[PDB]
Amino acid sequence: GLGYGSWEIDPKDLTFLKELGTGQFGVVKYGKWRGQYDVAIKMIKEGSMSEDEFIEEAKVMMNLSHEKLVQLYGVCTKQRPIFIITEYMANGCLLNYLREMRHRFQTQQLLEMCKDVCEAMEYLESKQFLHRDLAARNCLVNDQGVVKVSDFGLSRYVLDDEYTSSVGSKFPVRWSPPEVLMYSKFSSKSDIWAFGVLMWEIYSLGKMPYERFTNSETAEHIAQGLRLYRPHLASEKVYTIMYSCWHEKADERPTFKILLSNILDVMDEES
Ligand SMILES: Cc1c(NC(=O)c2ccc(C(C)(C)C)cc2)cccc1-c1ccnc2nc(-c3ccc(C(=O)N4CCOCC4)cc3)[nH]c12
Repeated sequence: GLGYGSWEIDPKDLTFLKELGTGQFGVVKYGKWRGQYDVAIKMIKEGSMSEDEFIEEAKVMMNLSHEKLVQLYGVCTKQRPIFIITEYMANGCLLNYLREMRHRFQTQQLLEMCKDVCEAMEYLESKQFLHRDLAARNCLVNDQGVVKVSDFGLSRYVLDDEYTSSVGSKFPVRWSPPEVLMYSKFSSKSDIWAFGVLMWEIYSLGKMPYERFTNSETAEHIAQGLRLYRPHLASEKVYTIMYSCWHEKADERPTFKILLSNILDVMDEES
């Protein structure tokens, strides 16, 4: 309507129904858009986001459409707090989902979660778009058990120093390759490394990577060429795929297109 761009949702079209929790930008609620369509609504806490830079990027992010990406539907900018409207995922974050032992997951289900994530990441890679914080905590699960990648690229707009500094308390040390920890060298290959750690989280049913180490000790371990080792539920072929993501040389790490082909081959082998 009048006074609203293509990236703009009228907050009057929202019905707030339940609190979902709190993320880096504050409270997130479940609601309906125009009384019918399920949405998740991020209420952006004041001082948490580089809002003007995000709004300029929101336009591009809304065009990132893939069935395995948690869709950005629009933004509510003509206010304070600003809202980010996204697809709603009924089963919540993947990390908590993995930790629920009631699911009694089969390894074929765990491989399907890896494939869902890999398809989303191949799509982002095809658009030269980095996630920047790929991990099980940044994946969500829908009512059909499909895993989708969430909040891709939003790390760029976080104003929190503890999250942005590589030695910060909230920085994703355990999902970072040596070149990020040593030189701040971010690339498609740092998303590849993080994907390998995510496959390890899936096959480990949500254990924390390097669980007996601090972040400082993890950075040292990785720098010395040491790695996570095989989760009990991962076959040798699955372990070979996640391990390939951790090559010390970033240029020797696979692309998401190659990882997708490896995962499909293993699904065919372990059918
Ligand atoms: C995504 C999300 C965030 N994170 C963030 O905004 C956020 C922002 C920034 C970042 C960077 C920048 C660091 C990368 C990361 C992250 C925070 C809160 C809710 C949701 C959320 C969105 C979309 N859909 C969602 N669905 C949930 C849900 C929750 C609980 C149950 C629940 O209560 N259950 C009970 C029974 O067991 C499991 C489900 C069911 C469903 N939650 C959702």
